[PDB]
Amino acid sequence: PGFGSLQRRLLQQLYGTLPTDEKIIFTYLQDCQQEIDRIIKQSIIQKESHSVILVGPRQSYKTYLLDYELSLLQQSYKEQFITIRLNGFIHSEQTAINGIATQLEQQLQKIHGLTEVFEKILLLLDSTTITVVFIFDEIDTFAGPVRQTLLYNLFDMVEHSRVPVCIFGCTTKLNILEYLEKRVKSRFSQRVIYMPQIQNLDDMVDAVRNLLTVRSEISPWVSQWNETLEKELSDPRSNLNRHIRMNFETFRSLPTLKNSIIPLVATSKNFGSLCTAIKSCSFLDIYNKNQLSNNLTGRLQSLSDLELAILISAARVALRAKDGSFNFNLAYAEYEKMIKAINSRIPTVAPIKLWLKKDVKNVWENLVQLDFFTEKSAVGLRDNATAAFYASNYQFQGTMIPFDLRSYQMQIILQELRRIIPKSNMYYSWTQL
Amino acid sequence: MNVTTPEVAFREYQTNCLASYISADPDITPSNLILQGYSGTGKTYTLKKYFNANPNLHAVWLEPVELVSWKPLLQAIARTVQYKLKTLYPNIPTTDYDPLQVEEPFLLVKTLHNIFVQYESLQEKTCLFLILDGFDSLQDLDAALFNKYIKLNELLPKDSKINIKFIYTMLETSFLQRYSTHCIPTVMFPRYNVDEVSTILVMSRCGELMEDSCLRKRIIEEQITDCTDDQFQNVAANFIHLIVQAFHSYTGNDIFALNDLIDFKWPKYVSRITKENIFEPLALYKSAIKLFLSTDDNLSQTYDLSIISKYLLIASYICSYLEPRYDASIFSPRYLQPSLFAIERLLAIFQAIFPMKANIEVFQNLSELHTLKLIATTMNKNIDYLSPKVRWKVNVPWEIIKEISESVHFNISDYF
Amino acid sequence: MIRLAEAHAKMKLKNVVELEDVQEAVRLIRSAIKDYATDPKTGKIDMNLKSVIQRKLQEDLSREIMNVLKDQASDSMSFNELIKQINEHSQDRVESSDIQEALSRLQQEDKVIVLGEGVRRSVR
Amino acid sequence: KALNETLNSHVITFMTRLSFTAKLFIYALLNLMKKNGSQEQELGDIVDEIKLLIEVNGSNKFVMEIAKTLFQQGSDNISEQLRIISWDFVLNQLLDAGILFKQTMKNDRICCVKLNISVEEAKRAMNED
Ligand SMILES: Nc1ncnc2c1ncn2[C@@H]1O[C@H](COP(=O)(O)OP(=O)(O)OP(=O)(O)O)[C@@H](O)[C@H]1O
Ligand SMILES: Nc1ncnc2c1ncn2[C@@H]1O[C@H](COP(=O)(O)OP(=O)(O)OP(=O)(O)O)[C@@H](O)[C@H]1O
Repeated sequence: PGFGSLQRRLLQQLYGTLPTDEKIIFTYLQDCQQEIDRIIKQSIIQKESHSVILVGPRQSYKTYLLDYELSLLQQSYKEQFITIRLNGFIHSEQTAINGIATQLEQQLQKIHGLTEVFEKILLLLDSTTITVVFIFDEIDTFAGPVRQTLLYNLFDMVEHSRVPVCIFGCTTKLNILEYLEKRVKSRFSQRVIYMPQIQNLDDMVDAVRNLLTVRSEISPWVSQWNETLEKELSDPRSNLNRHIRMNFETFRSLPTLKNSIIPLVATSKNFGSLCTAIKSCSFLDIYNKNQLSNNLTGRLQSLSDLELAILISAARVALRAKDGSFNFNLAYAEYEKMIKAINSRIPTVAPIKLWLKKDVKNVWENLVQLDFFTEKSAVGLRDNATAAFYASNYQFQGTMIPFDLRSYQMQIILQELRRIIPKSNMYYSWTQL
Repeated sequence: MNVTTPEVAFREYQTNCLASYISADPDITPSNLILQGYSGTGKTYTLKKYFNANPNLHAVWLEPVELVSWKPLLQAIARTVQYKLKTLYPNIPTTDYDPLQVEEPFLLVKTLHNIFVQYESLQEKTCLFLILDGFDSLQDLDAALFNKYIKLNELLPKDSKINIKFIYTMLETSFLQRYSTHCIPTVMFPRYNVDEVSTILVMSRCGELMEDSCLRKRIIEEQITDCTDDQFQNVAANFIHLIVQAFHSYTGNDIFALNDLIDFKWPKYVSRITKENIFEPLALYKSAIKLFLSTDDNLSQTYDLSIISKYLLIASYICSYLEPRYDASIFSPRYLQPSLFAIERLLAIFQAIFPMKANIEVFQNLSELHTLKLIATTMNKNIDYLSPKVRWKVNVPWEIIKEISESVHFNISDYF
Repeated sequence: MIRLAEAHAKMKLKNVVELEDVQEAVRLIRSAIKDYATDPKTGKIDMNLKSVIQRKLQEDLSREIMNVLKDQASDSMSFNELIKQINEHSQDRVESSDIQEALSRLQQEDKVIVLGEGVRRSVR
Repeated sequence: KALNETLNSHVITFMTRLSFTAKLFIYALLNLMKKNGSQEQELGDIVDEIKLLIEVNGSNKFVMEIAKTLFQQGSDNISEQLRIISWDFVLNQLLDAGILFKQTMKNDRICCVKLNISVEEAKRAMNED
């Protein structure tokens, strides 16, 4: 019964929504964390004006630091900062202004209980007085070839506002200083901060230690949990340590490892079960193979005999072709030819079905949907709504020409088939030309 | 916090994964969750099966399949969330917001914020599992759309007592691989094995077929005396195994096509049932053989055409598959798509092969063929035949041209 | 290959042909045709004949040498003992020069002690 | 100090701090750029060029372990994969950081990939590994 308390405590720490007094800052992040915190405190406590962009890939803990700093400062300066949040994906170049207008009023309501828009905002702040905080995710989206009036005004307000003004930007591009136009680039304070990447296995081991340890006596098994965690992080031959090393070698986004670990803690039913699972550490293999179950090999292992034979025949035509193109007629011709060959190599007796061309249509439809084939020049999923509009307006020839003559290209080359297809398969001998 | 788990067969790992990431406390659930699998994998089945065992979870169901574009998808979220909140907690005084006012995602965020502020008086923080089935099945779709719903709830104030916890279901793998860096919790559905498909069909569609009117007739007609429900179950079960083993290499491993084949062939198989056919299903197989020898998914002298039309369609095929080099020698690439040609070639070849001059009936038959779509043109809208830019091609396969040549006694087989 | 195998032993003036003759004959054919410098899918010649993969191999080899040195219940070991314990224990034997290079790098970083050719000793 | 941070670029150090798979990807792409004299390489080229680079050194013992990591993620229950583990992850991550350029095509083999950064700094980053 009491195991549930610790099991929930572990998950609550894992998701990261801890109280500011209980929250964790990883060691390798602390330098940039203090660099950000100094600017934030200068802008809020000491009424300075600044503009900063944070750099780093997605899931690099970039916004977590800002959230931690604001949650810290809300304890002592609750009445002295206003936060404005804008996201590049949701807010367009039009909807940003309305978002700012609504959020300013929303903050002011709980506080009290564009040539002139920004100036009137400043005048309202002056007449009601508080430091205005701007947070931007996906700066590159705002910094596109579309006119950058929003950031142009925001960075101009830094050294001209009668009210303290601070701007934080978030993006993953490294060429940010070329994304921003020369007009905007000039006005920006250019104190670019690059998030510290994990660069040693010691960094990741310490991050795991910080993340999974329990610092308070929530449960009587907290001492056992911390000790077991440190033991498994200590012995180099631990299964968990091996998996952590593999993660570090493969990809260095820590939240991926966090999300991988979450099911292990969540599924645990008892402390003994938790200890056995974390020692064996076998369920990460199951998770990883399920991550791989809908890959090319996973889809290929599920096909039927006739589907596999038609796939092999299509691959052979693609291989013989100069451009790799093929169609239904050639595929069925090769299927008939290989069935004839297989029958011929079986001696005739003195006194295998070639499926009808109509029945093979269902097999063709199955394979086209499972993405083993693709249309000659299929762009696939378009990038943006305007591209989707122009795509849906147009009528492609490949959708009009008959089912038997649509041109396709192959995704699994015959060599990959020979790697994957078991040799016990009857059609395996045709995986060679 | 603890959530009970239904025993969904062949989805045990995914049921455990949905026991994870889904709980009463919004501090123990993620902002986004994706379940992925191709069609006929059980995701829509399994998700509803899991939610049907834990009513306390407040789930909202929507289907982009019906909602053609993104505007209906946005509006339905607000509408259904508002209605569900009224259904769950009615006593709080609230004011309605029109779901048709949601023209932008920012307006969706605004409306959600306003609604949650109206419920702020709630004692406890609670989850709101908005569910979208087949996100990639949306017909007006683009790559940039999904990020807007990935990074949504962080614009909401975290002080709100109601927290939205999105759940998505997806079909394609090429959609997931554009969003792998986000490390979104993902639960995967692989295609079932044959041993799984057969048992799924036996468990699901057995009793429904077992008591249909068609058997309600035949049981009395054959005056079966010792029949019991177990015999019914076994006789019905044998049908699914026979159809699966007969048409597995044709359908593949899809439940839908097997169900449709069973639906079509079940009355005919029942028709062959006699007094001696039950308790020996081998005889049932040995009498309904022709059901298992053809797919019978077909919807049903195939073309009855005028002689002028027949020779025009012969000449058009000759134009479409003979290289232009040979028109000056023969008369004086089957697997490939047909090449284009001009009417000037068609008229000359037709005049050279018919056993006719330029009376209106020839052109009338040609236009009839175009209206029949036995011959295609290079346009889609505002057909302008007389414009010189239009070109012609054959839309008929060789297997029909051969029969036409036989019916008109022509020898296309010797020109290639 | 077989004719060159007999020709090598004839130079050796030995009554039989053995592994060294065969392996050298195989190598000579490999070197003559210049196989490893030829791309296996285009037949083109690589004009260049330390990669990152080699760097990883030496990193892991040095770390495994450290692990073996600190895991065994002996403060010191010989290079022949190390070869018997690791190199010849599993999989085809690899050339011992790489092990020597790794331990020399560790010694230059003062992670291992090499008091002599016949002995290798743990860290100070 | 202010002048140094204005002039110095984080690209090279970030590349040197990339994971092993990303460095291997960039190394294989540079190798194809040398062997073909081209600016862009299809994933059909790179996916098996990585296999070639693994196989050329395949006579070494730890090449077996690195192959087990790259193609079966070190587990016996996983069969051979046509992509190295996290191929998609690193492929997107290089596109996310602006290092890499990819053209839209729903075919996972004929899709073309091109470096956005300069060649010489990539060579320098590979040299420092
Ligand atoms: N309020 C929060 N509480 C707990 N964890 C959080 C919070 N906000 C973010 N995180 C953590 O942040 C990690 C991902 O990084 P983060 O959210 O800071 O990046 P981001 O802002 O999405 O990045 P980018 O804009 O560069 O794409 C996740 O592992 C998540 O747990
Ligand atoms: N484990 C199972 N046991 C029994 N029946 C199952 C099982 N899994 C799936 N099914 C069957 O699968 C059928 C198809 O529903 P399913 O959930 O598979 O659709 P789907 O893959 O979400 O479809 P779509 O992509 O068209 O929305 C259901 O009618 C259900 O009976």
